[PDB]
Amino acid sequence: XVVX
Amino acid sequence: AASGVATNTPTANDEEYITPVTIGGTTLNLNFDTGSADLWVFSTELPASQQSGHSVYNPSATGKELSGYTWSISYGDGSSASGNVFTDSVTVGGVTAHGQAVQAAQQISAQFQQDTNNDGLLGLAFSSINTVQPQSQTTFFDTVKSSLAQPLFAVALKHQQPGVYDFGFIDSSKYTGSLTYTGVDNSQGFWSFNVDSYTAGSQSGDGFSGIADTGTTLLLLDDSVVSQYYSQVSGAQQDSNAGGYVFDCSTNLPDFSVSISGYTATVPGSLINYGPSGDGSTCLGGIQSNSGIGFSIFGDIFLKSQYVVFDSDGPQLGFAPQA
Ligand SMILES: *[C@H]1O[C@H](CO)[C@@H](O)[C@H](O)[C@@H]1O
Ligand SMILES: *[C@@H]1OC[C@H](O)[C@@H](O)[C@@H]1O
Repeated sequence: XVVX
Repeated sequence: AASGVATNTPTANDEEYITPVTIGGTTLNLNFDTGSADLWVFSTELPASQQSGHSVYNPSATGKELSGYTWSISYGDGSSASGNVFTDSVTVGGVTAHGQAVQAAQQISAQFQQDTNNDGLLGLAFSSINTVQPQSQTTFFDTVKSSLAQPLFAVALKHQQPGVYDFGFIDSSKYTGSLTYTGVDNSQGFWSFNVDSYTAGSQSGDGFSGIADTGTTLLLLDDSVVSQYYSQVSGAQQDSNAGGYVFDCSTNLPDFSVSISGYTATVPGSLINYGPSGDGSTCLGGIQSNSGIGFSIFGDIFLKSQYVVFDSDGPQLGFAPQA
């Protein structure tokens, strides 16, 4: 997997 | 003065790190994210079917509603969530924030609906980017910082082992040597810093800026750097099924380092092997493209090698190799  | 330690635990392949947080008496497993400033949780206002497999917050039990306030956020991977807001007591590692804004989810995108490992996010970026309207709210850290012994938090994320979030104090037993500090530019609400140069195995290049982000799984760099790195990995190829460059699991990977205010932060090649691509028999690389955004994302792959201090005084970031 994720990319906040 | 207050201080506390919250223990984090990585999910499969260290895709994310979760930590328990008690809200109005109910404990939820949240993903602490230094890349956003919203504390949002799965709630009873979501469809019952979406509440399944999660610990959820019931605002009516203990929250104080902020009439007419809403929130809406969109993340870098395309996921999003929105809802309403309540204030409640929030406890992390024994540190309690009274009247902390809790963003109850009313809608969540499929990425969140499929992830049963977490019950929401606790944002740790600067409060300037909190999405609450009409008036933004402070992050848990900003809410309690004046009460901590020191206005900082520190983190040690590990590979398939429990780590910690230290609030209000630095645990010197978590790193080797002394910390090196660098200035932070919080103009865009991130913990952004500059690197003076990088070394990708046998190639070195000029500097750039990036953000320290516990909420991003990989180390996302410019395509030029990714190319340079994988040009040195025998047989590396992009696999859209896996999400980027993959290679034979047995491959010897070069190390990656950045020079920060004179300190060399090195990510050993072994930490760059993220895990099974889940596309046959290759492994996914911990280094992938930042899609052309103009700055790098120092995600978990990078963080697993250091103990990092997020200090609101400056602000600044301190780094040292993990012990
Ligand atoms: C963190 O620091 C506080 C303030 O020194 C202590 O009271 C606490 O036990 C922990 O060491
Ligand atoms: C999580 O909480 C406190 C401790 O420091 C840690 O060891 C534990 O697993």
